Amino acid sequence: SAAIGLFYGTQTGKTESVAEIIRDEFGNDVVTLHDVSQAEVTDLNDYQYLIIGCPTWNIGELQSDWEGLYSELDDVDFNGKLVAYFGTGDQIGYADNFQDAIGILEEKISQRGGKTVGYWSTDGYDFNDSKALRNGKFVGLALDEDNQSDLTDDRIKSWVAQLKSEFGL
Ligand SMILES: Cc1cc2nc3c(=O)[nH]c(=O)nc-3n(C[C@H](O)[C@H](O)[C@H](O)COP(=O)(O)O)c2cc1C
Ligand SMILES: [Mg+2]
Ligand SMILES: [Mg+2]
Repeated sequence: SAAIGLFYGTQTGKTESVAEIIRDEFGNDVVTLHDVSQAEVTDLNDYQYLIIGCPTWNIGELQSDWEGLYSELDDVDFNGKLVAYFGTGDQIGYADNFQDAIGILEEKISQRGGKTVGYWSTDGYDFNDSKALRNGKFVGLALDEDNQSDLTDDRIKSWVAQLKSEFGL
């Protein structure tokens, strides 16, 4: 297996596009993409480094495929894993629930032993509240393809360099 498993869900394809750009930055032989619409929770056993990608849907909820797999996360352990998070979301239209999904996923995975890496500054976002907040930072990379698509590539580039260092790769 590759070093990093990137498990993403997507409804309108935006988080998947972001997943592909992250894979391109790390390299094809470093990151393997797993669409959680077809993944089994035991797939997570194949990796000591994880990237969890999830947009927030209506409203403050996990993307439907990730919602489906969320209950099964208790059937697997994350001891010794390093885990990063990214999501797409809409900070203008959903300012009270911006990036809730990655907050919800990290809460669970860290409770099951996964150590979170890749915290991200809230600088440059306009929102009211988020379940991804952790001591004034986002729990992971927050992208906004609806309102800030022109910032996405630079954000990913900066985050992956940061992440590579935190993973120790
Ligand atoms: C009706 C609906 C509800 C949404 N709710 C939220 C939300 O609660 N929080 C958020 O950050 N974004 C919300 N969004 C924005 C989406 O998360 C955003 O468009 C994202 O890029 C979609 O990712 P995907 O294409 O991978 O499914 C919502 C979008 C729609 C249309
Ligand atoms: Mg397997
Ligand atoms: Mg449970």
